[PDB]
Amino acid sequence: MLTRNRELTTVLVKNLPKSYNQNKVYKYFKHCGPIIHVDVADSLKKNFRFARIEFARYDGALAAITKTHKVVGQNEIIVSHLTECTLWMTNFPPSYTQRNIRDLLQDINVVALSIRLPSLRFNTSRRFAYIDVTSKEDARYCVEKLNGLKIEGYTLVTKVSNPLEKSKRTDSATLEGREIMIRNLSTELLDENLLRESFEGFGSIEKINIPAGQKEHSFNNCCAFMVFENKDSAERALQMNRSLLGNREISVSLADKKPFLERNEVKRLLASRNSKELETLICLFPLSDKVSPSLICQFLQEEIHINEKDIRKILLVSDFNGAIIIFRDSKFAAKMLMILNGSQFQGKVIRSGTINDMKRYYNNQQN
RNA sequence: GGUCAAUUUGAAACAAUACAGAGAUGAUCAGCAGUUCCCCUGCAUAAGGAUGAACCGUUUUACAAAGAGAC
Ligand SMILES: [Cl-]
Ligand SMILES: [Cl-]
Ligand SMILES: [K+]
Ligand SMILES: [K+]
Repeated sequence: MLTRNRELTTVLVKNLPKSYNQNKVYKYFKHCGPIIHVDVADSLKKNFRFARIEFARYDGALAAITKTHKVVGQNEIIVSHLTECTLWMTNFPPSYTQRNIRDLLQDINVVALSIRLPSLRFNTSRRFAYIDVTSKEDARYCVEKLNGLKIEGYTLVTKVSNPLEKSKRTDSATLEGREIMIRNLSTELLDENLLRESFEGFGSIEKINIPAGQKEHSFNNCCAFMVFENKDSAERALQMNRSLLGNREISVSLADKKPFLERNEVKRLLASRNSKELETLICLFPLSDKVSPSLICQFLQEEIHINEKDIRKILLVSDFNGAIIIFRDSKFAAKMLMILNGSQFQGKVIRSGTINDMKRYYNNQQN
């Protein structure tokens, strides 16, 4: 659990003159110690400015705090540790942006100093944010107003940040190594009570899940998932791998997680030579590793005016600082190509191209 | 047609979308090992050091069917 604690390195400066931007907060405080990052924000009535400064070390911060109550051309500033001012927020809509979060707070009259979103490099689905406000009391006010708020059909979660209090995820059985997947069952074997009787001896079973539609399209091979109450039981159930059940040699293994599956689907595309498949897709690059496929979807629909039905899938390729958009057909993909190349996304200009173009652009970013 | 196979198919990824920062990761983008070059200490083609970058190996791998290509 021990990693870092920003309240030892990060200070809050209150009452800076309206002229003070990032650049010149930097210049004022950089003698205090080396600085990693500065953010600046207007007060509610635009009468003064707040700054948030992350120092490289706690002693840079303590040095900054020695300037509390000093005068910066006209104004008596206050410099303190930024402590108890961090919120954590999740279950906002998939396409919600840093700006949207900032307007959310602004509509309740709360200044936001910093809003930090996670890298999607290793998991495309991550969706949460940390948000620093200017007082403990604002933080409490945000929870009271925003926790439980319905936004575009999503019930928001907003809390005072405390990672030690985090909750169990609804899919944590799989992360703990407690869920097995059973493969190559026949339709005759794809029956809950049948699997239950055959696996109960390994340990107590918590859940059995059978993906729908396997009998109904009568598959040759069917699959199922089973969650045990503890790890050891599931590990014992792996002895059933390569064993006889009815007329089948079945397979049994610990279920994989979505990020692992999704990454391998991307790799398959990145190695395809099936030009049929490749004619249907285009890449956008370069993109921040914070940008999700939902945000890209929303861009495509709201700003480029594409219909949702024309878009089959959107996948991240953060190792080349891009994304892949698979369209309904190649003719549509070819028009979109010209339209998207040079378009604006998140206030910067993006490009579109084939996979190879995305690589060339990335390799050349390396040089 | 014997030995290596990029890959394809059987074939279905459930379980609540979110659910704790680059504070994240499973070779998921890894570990280990090697080669060349880049960067700082030096008269330097002597010896150290930290980064990189381009490469080369090796470790790993449910089952069945089919298979560009490669001895
Ligand atoms: Cl810190
Ligand atoms: Cl925290
Ligand atoms: K903290
Ligand atoms: K390797």
